[PDB]
Amino acid sequence: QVQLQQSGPELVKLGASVRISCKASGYRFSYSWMNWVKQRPGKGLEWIGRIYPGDGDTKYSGKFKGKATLTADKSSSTVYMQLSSLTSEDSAVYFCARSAYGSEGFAMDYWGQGTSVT
Amino acid sequence: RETWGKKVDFLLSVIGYAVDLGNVWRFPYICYQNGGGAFLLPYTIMAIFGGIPLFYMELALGQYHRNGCISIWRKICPIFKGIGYAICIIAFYIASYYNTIMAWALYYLISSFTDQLPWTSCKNSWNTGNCTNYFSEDNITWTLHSTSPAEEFYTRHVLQIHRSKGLQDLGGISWQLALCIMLIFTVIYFSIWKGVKTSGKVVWVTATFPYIILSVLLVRGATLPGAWRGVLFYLKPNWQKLLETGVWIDAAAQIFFSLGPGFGVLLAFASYNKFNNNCYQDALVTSVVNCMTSFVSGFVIFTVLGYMAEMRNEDVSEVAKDAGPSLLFITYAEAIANMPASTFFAIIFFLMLITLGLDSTFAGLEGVITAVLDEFPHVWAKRRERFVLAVVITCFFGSLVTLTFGGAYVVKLLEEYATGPAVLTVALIEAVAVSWFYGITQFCRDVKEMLGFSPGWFWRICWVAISPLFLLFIICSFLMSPPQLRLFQYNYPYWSIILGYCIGTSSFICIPTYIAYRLIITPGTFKERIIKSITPETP
Amino acid sequence: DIVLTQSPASLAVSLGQRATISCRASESVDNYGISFLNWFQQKPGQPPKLLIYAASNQGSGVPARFSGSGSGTYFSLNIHPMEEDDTAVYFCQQTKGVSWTFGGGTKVEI
Ligand SMILES: *[C@@H]1O[C@H](CO)[C@@H](O[C@@H]2O[C@H](CO)[C@@H](O)[C@H](O)[C@H]2NC(C)=O)[C@H](O)[C@H]1NC(C)=O
Ligand SMILES: CCCCCCCCCCCCCCCC
Ligand SMILES: CCCCCCCCCCCC
Ligand SMILES: CCCCCCCCCCCC
Ligand SMILES: CCCCCCCCCCCC
Ligand SMILES: CCCCCCCCCC
Ligand SMILES: CCCCCCC
Ligand SMILES: CCCCCCC
Ligand SMILES: CCCCCCC
Ligand SMILES: CCCCCCC
Ligand SMILES: CCCCCCC
Ligand SMILES: CCCCCCC
Ligand SMILES: CCCCC
Repeated sequence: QVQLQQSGPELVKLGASVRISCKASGYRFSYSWMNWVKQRPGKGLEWIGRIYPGDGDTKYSGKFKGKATLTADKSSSTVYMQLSSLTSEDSAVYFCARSAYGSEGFAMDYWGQGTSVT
Repeated sequence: RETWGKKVDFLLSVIGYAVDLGNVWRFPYICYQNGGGAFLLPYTIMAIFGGIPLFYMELALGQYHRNGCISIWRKICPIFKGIGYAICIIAFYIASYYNTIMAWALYYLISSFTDQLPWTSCKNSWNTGNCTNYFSEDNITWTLHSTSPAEEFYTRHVLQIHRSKGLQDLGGISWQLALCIMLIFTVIYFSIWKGVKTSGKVVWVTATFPYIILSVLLVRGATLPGAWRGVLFYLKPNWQKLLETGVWIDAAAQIFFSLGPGFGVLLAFASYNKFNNNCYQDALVTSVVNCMTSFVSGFVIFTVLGYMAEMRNEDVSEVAKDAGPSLLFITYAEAIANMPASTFFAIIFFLMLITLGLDSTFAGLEGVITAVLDEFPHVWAKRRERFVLAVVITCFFGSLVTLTFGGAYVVKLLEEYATGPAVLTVALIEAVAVSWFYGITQFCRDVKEMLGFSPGWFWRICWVAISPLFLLFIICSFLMSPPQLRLFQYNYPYWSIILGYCIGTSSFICIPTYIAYRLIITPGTFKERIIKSITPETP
Repeated sequence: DIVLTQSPASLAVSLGQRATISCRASESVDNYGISFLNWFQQKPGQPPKLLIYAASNQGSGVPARFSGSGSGTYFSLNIHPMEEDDTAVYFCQQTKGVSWTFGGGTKVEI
């Protein structure tokens, strides 16, 4: 079993920045990807970006290349995502989709409870 | 004769363009497959016994008779003419399975264009499972069923062995490698369009790279920790693996692949623009410099193998035990992946490897493009465009089974059955013919009157008993002991041995075919037939 | 950015009936024999869990009721033994190159 926890509820502030803590435990930390999906309340889903713990690669979708950054830390085995210029329609939840170990390329059920911002 | 200056100058003026895949790629793989150290002494003794005499004999024949690799037998033996067809078939097989290494190397060169090295990127970039990037940067011991990132790259990108479950079921065709081999064939076609190269300019610009890149790779491997374990394993006599191991077959194959004889290439390179120009010395210095470059390549491979074994805390002869041609690429990737300017050195090494393989394979087709000119000078000597294109198309259509997903399943088979018994028996037939059918004293008189200095007494005793008996013993040891091929977690079935024996027979059965075809042409009794056929016709 | 949208929009709940979901991937081709496609299941008030990966194998801790097939462009989903407890929304995700993007999603309601 691999535990995975996230931060708590936060408030949306116009033009400010927030930090979402996401620490993994019970598995190889700096060996697989760590996705960051967005789920709007009631609406569909969308992708933001991905970062490999170890400063290897840092990819993005294209709609959040500058509005969302990704930071890894192999010491405490935590992954942060510092937002920027929060808007009114950005009030949603974010997960920590741990990618598979390679060839398969899936999320092995280790989805956090999600941090809601309002 | 020691530190006089002339010798070191002659060696420095020869080390530039005296390196081929037979001594930088074929020698390390064979030496590490049969165990390092225990192969150097058999290799060098088989060389000094039967590789230099045959080389000198082929050079003398090509320099005296002034004929092609097939038309030279019209003055030697009218019956032993099928050896030319055997040489042509062997060269076709080579150019079929030898260009796949160039295809893989050029694909590596293309993939090395990215500033980020794909070798050290197995973190699900495209797809890679069960890999360990950090060797010592994580302080974690090596776990069971773990493969290096470069090994996973070579096993999943350039040679997708996961698509084919085995040799019995080969997958489709890789377009990314098909286009690579097509570009390689387009390049090789635009270089033999004329067919003359004796004082060219490209030789210098392709020879100036190795003299520096080999030295920089050697010092990089020397300044790498853990290399002391690999050097000791490379200089181990290991007398226990020499008595009754039957390893001399691989040594002889490596010798005949690196030196040149046995493929019909010395005759073509000797029957043009040369006559009585410092004989009995050029062949010796070429063999010496080839052996020196081979030893340098073996050392630069083993100094990296030592580091690879020390970083895993396991035996040196176990890291790559079920590995075929993957020994060179993985080693070079792991060696270049620890350099400051790693991408530039990698692209330079890949480009020089491509140009070296091209300059090496230019000699393979050179002995077949000129073989039909001296045999059919009335139909093929006037076109010069309808034959090279035909042989290129035939090679492309014959090198397609080695381009499937089961690449190493075919290259490994043709690496011990297409040149193992075939080249050996061809060299044996040639040697025994030149010895008994033509006459040792006759050839000695010819070389004495064309050179002005009779060869030594040691050379005369070689071609009569040394080479033929050793080659016969090697052939008997091969026939009375079928090899056992084994790739990564794979065992070849029983029909693989039959397929290899059939492959190693079609390239030799043509000689008895021509023998039976020659006697049925001339009339008369068998005695008169052999009497009139053994003696050569009027020139 | 290889976009991928599902063709259906909504279906009905019925015990023991066939219902397939297709994913439009016309601008996509199989890379190395493994179909880089995934299937998720998101219940109201629950994070989405893995349902089927690679369009051929079964997910972790998923019953044998779900099964998928297909290769290349079109992919289907066999949910023949469907009950009321499977009234969730399923998505479609492709993972070829740097193009990871989810789909629209399909719901079921009688
Ligand atoms: C890396 O790990 C994987 C699984 O985590 C290994 O895959 C399996 O290997 C065992 C034996 O080692 C086989 O019995 C299984 O059938 C394999 N799984 C599948 C799906 O085929 C793999 O061997 C390990 N080593 C590598 C990839 O080099
Ligand atoms: C790989 C090492 C090659 C070394 C080659 C040395 C050749 C020495 C030839 C000596 C021939 C002596 C003939 C004496 C005749 C009376
Ligand atoms: C994406 C650009 C690929 C360019 C490939 C160039 C290959 C040059 C090979 C030269 C061989 C001598
Ligand atoms: C992307 C992998 C390398 C692709 C190289 C294509 C080269 C095409 C050459 C066509 C010659 C006719
Ligand atoms: C001792 C093993 C003998 C194997 C013989 C295989 C068949 C050789 C002749 C093939 C003719 C095409
Ligand atoms: C650690 C021992 C290194 C020995 C290097 C020898 C190089 C010989 C070049 C001819
Ligand atoms: C089962 C197919 C074997 C093909 C061998 C080609 C050399
Ligand atoms: C044809 C020019 C070759 C220069 C060295 C390339 C590696
Ligand atoms: C000019 C076309 C030659 C085709 C040869 C096929 C063997
Ligand atoms: C698709 C055919 C590839 C070559 C098969 C040779 C037996
Ligand atoms: C044209 C070639 C004649 C000899 C064929 C031997 C197989
Ligand atoms: C090898 C030739 C066999 C037949 C000989 C007939 C004289
Ligand atoms: C037997 C081969 C002749 C040249 C094509």
